[PDB]
Amino acid sequence: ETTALVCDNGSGLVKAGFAGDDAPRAVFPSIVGRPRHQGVMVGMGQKDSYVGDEAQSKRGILTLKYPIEHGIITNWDDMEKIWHHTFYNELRVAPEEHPTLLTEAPLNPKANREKMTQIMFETFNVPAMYVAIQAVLSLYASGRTTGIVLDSGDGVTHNVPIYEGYALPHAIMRLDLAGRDLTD
Amino acid sequence: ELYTKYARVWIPDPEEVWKSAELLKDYKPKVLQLRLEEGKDLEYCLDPLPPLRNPDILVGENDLTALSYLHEPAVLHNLKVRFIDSKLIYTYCGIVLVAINPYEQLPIYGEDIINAYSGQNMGDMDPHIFAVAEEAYKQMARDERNQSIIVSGESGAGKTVSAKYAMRYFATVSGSAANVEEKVLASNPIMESIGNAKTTRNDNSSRFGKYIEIGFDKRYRIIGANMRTYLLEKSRVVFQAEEERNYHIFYQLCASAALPEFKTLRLGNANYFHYTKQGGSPVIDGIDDAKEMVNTRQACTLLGISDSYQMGIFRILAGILHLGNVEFASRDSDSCAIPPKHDPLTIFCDLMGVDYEEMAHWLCHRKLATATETYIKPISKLHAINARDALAKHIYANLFNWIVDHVNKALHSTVKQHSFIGVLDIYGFETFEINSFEQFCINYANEKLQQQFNMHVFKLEQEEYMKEQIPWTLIDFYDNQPCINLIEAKMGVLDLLDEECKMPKGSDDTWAQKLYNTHLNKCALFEKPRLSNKAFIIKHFADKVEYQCEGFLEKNKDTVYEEQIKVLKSSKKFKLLPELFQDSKEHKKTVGHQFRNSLHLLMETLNATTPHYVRCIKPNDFKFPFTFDEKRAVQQLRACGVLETIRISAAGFPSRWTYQEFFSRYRVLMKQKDVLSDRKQTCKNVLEKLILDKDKYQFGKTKIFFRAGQVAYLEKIRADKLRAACIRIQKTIRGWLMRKKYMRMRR
Ligand SMILES: [Mg+2]
Repeated sequence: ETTALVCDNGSGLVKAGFAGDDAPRAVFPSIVGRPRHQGVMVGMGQKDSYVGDEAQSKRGILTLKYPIEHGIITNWDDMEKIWHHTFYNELRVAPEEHPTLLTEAPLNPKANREKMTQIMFETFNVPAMYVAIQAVLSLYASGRTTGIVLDSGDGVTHNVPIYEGYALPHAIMRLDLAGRDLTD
Repeated sequence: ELYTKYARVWIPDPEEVWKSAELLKDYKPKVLQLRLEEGKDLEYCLDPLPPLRNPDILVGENDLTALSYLHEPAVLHNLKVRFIDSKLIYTYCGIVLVAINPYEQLPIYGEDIINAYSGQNMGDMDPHIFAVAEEAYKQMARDERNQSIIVSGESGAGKTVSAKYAMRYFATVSGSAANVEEKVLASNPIMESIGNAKTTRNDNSSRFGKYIEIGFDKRYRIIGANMRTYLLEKSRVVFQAEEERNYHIFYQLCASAALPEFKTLRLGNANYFHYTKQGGSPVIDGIDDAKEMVNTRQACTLLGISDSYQMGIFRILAGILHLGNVEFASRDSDSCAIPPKHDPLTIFCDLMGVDYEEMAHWLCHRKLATATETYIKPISKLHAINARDALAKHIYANLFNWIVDHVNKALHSTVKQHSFIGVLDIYGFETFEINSFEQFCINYANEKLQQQFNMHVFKLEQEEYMKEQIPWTLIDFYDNQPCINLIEAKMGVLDLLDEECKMPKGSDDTWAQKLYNTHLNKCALFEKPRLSNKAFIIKHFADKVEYQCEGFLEKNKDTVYEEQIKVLKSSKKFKLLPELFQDSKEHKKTVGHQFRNSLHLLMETLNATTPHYVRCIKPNDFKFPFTFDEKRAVQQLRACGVLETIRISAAGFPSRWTYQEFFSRYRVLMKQKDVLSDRKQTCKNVLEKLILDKDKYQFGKTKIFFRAGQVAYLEKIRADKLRAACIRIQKTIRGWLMRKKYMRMRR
């Protein structure tokens, strides 16, 4: 079979790899750097902007933007660069070949999924796509069917109660405390 | 209708599956008057007909397709008569050869008979295993394409004797000196010791497919065999149902615990170990495991496995046994520990030459690693037991593949193999009182093989029809692909089992619920047992079989935690254990997915080849020479697919007659006006009068083709004409003779 990609955009980190692996092939910060100084040398091989481990390496020269904050994608031209880097450079796989699975915090704006979908079909030309609630996946990971899950990354924190695989939407709590506000 | 006076009929009977009867008064469109052998009338009733019987000339013929009525009691009668009264143990059905195991030695295997078959064509002779071997041996020479003989049945039926003689035939007609026969025969005790089991219903059942490739050079001198094995039932190593055993080698080893060299193995009795006590049946009556051991070691030494490797093998099997006793204590719902100074693990580490603290750590934990970072995570007592038993199944499967590679090294020859003839020995279709994942796998393999057989027969029939210039559209093709798609395809019964192995808190109950949800009303072949929610029924090729869901999931599961392999590979005490694991998803694959792949390797081996088929049947459960229990034999014939094969053949034109022999037989019905000089036109005329529906026969270039039943019809109407003529003549002679006695009395 063609295995599907799993790409947990999260915030602050991108976690990506193939379905059925036990840990991701790709873990790099979801960060885009642009150079702010005047470049002085000539013939240097200057490059417009850097994604991920590059922007981390050269960070002293750069301005670093996170395109996702509080689990909302706020700049699509950055984000599409991050996906492009994920598929082509880091996984080294053409996404037109096989499906992709994406993860999102609950209760965030409705248009975020529509834009993610539109970009995945139009530009990346993925054959099929799905988006899945992160806190549901944390139960699949911890081997349970009944849980309440405190899932807290960069950007967003939320609680989702799940009983025997029935989610209880009225009880879903979302909170905007996160690693970035502990950092600030 | 032609249920007439003195029509014979078969009637079903509890004690012998069918009894002969004779229809005592004509049928006319509710109840039949039947004369029985036991009593002159006992009466039989017809429901909202009895199977009619073939005429006496046809019964006893060399080929069951020569019969005009094709059905269970006529087949059973022909095999019974040929076996009991003529002591012919070999019979033909279509392409298949049926071998009825006599439990007695016979002169028929002599070298003069080997010469008598050499160079013949297939139909020229009464059937014999040498005639299949010869057909293969000629086709291998006539064409590049390779050949297989496939032998199917229960293991008791004597497939090994068939393969033995097929090799003796190949050796003799090749004129070869070489020495393959002795080595292949001397391999059997080890392959039976490792690969062979005692089931609920048979002792020394074989639980894998063994393929012996007899290699030939460009001149058809023999070159020495390559052995392959497929379909090994790995799950038996760790689980047994009531009064089963696992592979005999464990009981042979435990029986040998007194021998001096096995002192250090610290063995117990065979019920001391968790991987052998579960069946509750340590002793087979009539076998000394303690002595089969010695025959195994002799077979090893004849294949030249050194004494060092033999003690390595038995050291590893004592390893597996002591491993199985290791008993985890749950610390917590999400953690476990091995108790302090646990004795089975101590003896296992002493055997395998590993640090106790590393094995004790890695059995209870597993390692995750991303490229940047790695985490050591504890695992539940359930997962710890599944891991231990997956490691034991992996050590066993590797040891098996290693012993088979040393067999191959002893059997190979340096000459470049130009071509080969394969002998595949495999189990038949299997069905028990209690029915389980082992049988589900066996029945899936037998579905695949029966599909291949139907492919082959259909192809050779399209060839024969184009030989006889008959339109192909008349032969219908019967296809079991809707049943294979029920099992192997996506959302199939295997796919939902692998999907249940990894869904959280999966269980045999919720697997069964997924089965019902997916298939219950959607498929013609899947059914639910009326009174249960924990079983399902597959309408297999040979029969409906009810499988019970309890404990598939625990049998289905393999995952070997790679760090346990990486501990064992580090051993430095003895040579064999590092040797075993020389060459991942392979560790991740479940048992069912491994089996599915091994079966794909088997089918892609046989599809490269031209099949020839044998069937072995066991006539009686008690090994009486030349006795034939109808109740057993019917079951064996169903299990071998012979009956559904015959049912498929009866749909076609089974009965094929040469124009001149037809004319010889039926000139009695033919007016001396009407026989022409032209036989083909003569027969076309006669038959088109005698049987008004033209759909019952076809006029091939060389043969008449009849549907099932019509040759019996022609024989009946011939007999009726001959009887009316005889009555008229003989009554006239009676009246003449008594008229002369009147003239004597007047004188
Ligand atoms: Mg996250």
